Amino acid sequence: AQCSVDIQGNDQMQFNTNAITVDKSCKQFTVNLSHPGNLPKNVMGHNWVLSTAADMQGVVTDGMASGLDKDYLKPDDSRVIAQTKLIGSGEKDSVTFDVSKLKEGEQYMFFCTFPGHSALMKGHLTLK
Amino acid sequence: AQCSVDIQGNDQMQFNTNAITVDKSCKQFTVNLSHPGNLPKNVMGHNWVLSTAADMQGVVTDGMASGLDKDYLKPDDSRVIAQTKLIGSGEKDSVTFDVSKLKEGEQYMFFCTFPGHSALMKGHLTLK
Ligand SMILES: [Cu+2]
Ligand SMILES: [Cu+2]
Repeated sequence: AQCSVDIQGNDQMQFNTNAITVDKSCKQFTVNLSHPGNLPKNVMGHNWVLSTAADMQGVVTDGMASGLDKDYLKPDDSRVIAQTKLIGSGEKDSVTFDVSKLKEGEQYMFFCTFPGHSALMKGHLTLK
Repeated sequence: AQCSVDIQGNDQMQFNTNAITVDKSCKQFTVNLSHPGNLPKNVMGHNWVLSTAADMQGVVTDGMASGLDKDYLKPDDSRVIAQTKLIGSGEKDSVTFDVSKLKEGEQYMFFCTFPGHSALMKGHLTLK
């Protein structure tokens, strides 16, 4: 099986995919995020964050108010299933999470929580 | 004479200036906003909005809740000294306001109210 995905967030404020399917046969799933652009974190930072679709907007909004030093995420936010750190040009980061934290039937979203980025940098995740 | 400024908002969520000076010998001041770049206003819209620094955060927050169809600005907002409409790539808008609206002993800020954008898209405007 394939229990991981490789994703890029670039200088044009885009992810290079908008759809991830997590095989039910996986015990854990891994996201490897990279930044092939030239701009630094404080002006084009990207992270990869996972939540219910219903929870995305709250997570995005409290993330902005938490600020850059908190990688634009509410500390210990109950809504966040999994997250990478915030990265800039030429950096990379991975995160692994337990597939047990998901629920067949629920709708999940992945997104970047850098202010304004989720209007473009978002997509759907679902178990297969 | 010079009582105007040309401002851009681009696809990287930046204004091309973060400080605007008004000459006190102007009766009126005009801002010409443009959007170079190719993303449309529903994912990268920009406006130019002016308030006291103390009121910016309330204008921005009420703006997000007003939504896209109201240019992310609360209708009849007494806190707003001047505003453009929300524009996308290839579009333009201008706004003119009375310099008499800028008072003694107040500090003013300009910003975009599209969700998240004011984190980078903000600046100071001063009368001298
Ligand atoms: Cu981002
Ligand atoms: Cu904007």
